[PDB]
Amino acid sequence: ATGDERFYAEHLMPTLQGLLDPESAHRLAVRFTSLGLLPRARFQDSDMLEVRVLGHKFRNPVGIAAGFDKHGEAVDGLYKMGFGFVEIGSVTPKPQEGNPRPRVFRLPEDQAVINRYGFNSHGLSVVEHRLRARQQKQAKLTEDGLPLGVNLGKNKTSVDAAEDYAEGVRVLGPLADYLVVNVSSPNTAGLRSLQGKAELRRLLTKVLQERDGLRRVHRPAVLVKIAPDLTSQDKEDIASVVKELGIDGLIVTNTTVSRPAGLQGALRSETGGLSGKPLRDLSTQTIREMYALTQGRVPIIGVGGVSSGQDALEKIRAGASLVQLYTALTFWGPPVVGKVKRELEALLKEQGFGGVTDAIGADHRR
Ligand SMILES: Cc1cc2nc3c(=O)[nH]c(=O)nc-3n(C[C@H](O)[C@H](O)[C@H](O)COP(=O)(O)O)c2cc1C
Ligand SMILES: CC(C)=CCC/C(C)=C/CC/C(C)=C/Cc1c(O)c(Cl)c(C)c(C=O)c1O
Ligand SMILES: O=C(O)c1cc(=O)[nH]c(=O)[nH]1
Repeated sequence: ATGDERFYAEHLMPTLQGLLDPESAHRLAVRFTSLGLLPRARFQDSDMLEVRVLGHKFRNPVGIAAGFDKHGEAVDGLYKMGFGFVEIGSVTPKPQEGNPRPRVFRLPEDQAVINRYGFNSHGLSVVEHRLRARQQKQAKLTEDGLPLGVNLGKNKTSVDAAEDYAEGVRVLGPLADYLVVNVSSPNTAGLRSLQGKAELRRLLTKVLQERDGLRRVHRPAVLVKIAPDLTSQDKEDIASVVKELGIDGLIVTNTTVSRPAGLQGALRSETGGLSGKPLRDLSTQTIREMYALTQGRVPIIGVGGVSSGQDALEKIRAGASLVQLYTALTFWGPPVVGKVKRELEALLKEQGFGGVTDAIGADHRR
């Protein structure tokens, strides 16, 4: 509706993408966000958008997904952009470079991205100090309805995956409102095998024990982030383990290793995870499945191809309590956040929902 949305989407972003390679663009976006060089978002969040979940108030249900701010450099700039919550990461225990460049690719004709970053990470110690420098500022933000998530990965050469995640819980758990056990990156060999029943149960038991050993004020919720490429068996098993262990929530979904028929981008056959519009409905359907398998009792953060209020509401009605976006930001720029929120509010009113909370899982009750 606004002129700024139009200017960014039709002119500024496509022009700048024509000038800058994907990883240079990503780095500049992080820099510009971190320095607060963006104008403050003018959208005032209505009470209809507030969600209480995971032991926290969320001023609005639209978050920035993991992978944008991998190293916790731009958290305050992201809240300024109008995100209701920020997830940083993935962070690995030791610093690591990730894959050789180029490792990110735009598919403009599909409104999609393919990436194979491979968990490039400053490491736990660097991120720990970065978050400690603003820990009390974050405590106030959280109290004000603006929570922080930290997404944990594992190093390429580690000989004990569970210990990598445990180290992440110990080091960054005390600084996070929620932690994410990311077992769904398509870009680390053997990682997605940790989604299997026996491996997942053993990994999450260890993670939860570590979390429970933190002091009360420093004890985060623990969520598991899952792939969009799971078999029905895999999903049944994850739901079973989640309920057996009392895992606090799920993030649904990561990027897809599938390549849906109809992709037009020249770079469609690059190796990596596919994000954006072609992922959207695969993610929505995964949310729908996981909500049903967990009887609506396990909070879900829905992610994959959200670019509009309709996209957000579809995931909410399928069972998401909160949503995230990333790829839409890369195409449309900062005004997409306000756009999604304004559209979501309008649609909630049009469909007779009192607020976001009333719409969570609504399709299952039709
Ligand atoms: C360039 C890029 C880097 C990403 N890095 C991470 C990561 O480090 N950890 C993670 O859990 N997900 C990562 N993701 C996945 C996103 O968090 C999200 O699950 C996925 O992109 C679907 O959302 P979208 O379609 O709105 O981008 C990344 C995605 C992209 C496009
Ligand atoms: C996305 C954002 C906060 C933009 C602010 C305006 C700026 C500084 C734009 C210039 C850089 C640019 C064209 C970024 C778009 C872009 C990209 O084109 C791609 Cl490919 C990626 C992977 C990312 C990751 O964040 C990305 O942001
Ligand atoms: O670092 C990456 O390559 C990465 C991690 C992840 O979880 N998802 C993704 O698409 N890329």
